[PDB]
Amino acid sequence: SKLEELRRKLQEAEHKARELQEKWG
Amino acid sequence: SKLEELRRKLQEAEHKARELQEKWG
Amino acid sequence: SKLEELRRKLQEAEHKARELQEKWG
Amino acid sequence: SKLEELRRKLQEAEHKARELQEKWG
Repeated sequence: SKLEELRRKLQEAEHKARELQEKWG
Repeated sequence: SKLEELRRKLQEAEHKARELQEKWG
Repeated sequence: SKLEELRRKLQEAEHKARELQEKWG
Repeated sequence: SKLEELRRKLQEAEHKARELQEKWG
């Protein structure tokens, strides 16, 4: 469970990085 | 706040990693 | 370029977390 | 070691995100 939660938070962070790059890359 | 949201999610992931270390070392 | 480097670091961490979960599964 | 490596990658990504946030300030 905890590792699954870690991976979900990390995927959400990567999605925000993708969105940052869409706007500012 | 995209970058702020990214950092918040990343902190949450790191906290889950520390919770795993509390159990498994 | 620093936005790509940040995204790719998060992706590297995703790789490590997936591999850890594969060993746990 | 593998959990410590994962936690380290997350800390490295936070270091990059903080650096980005400081430049964007």
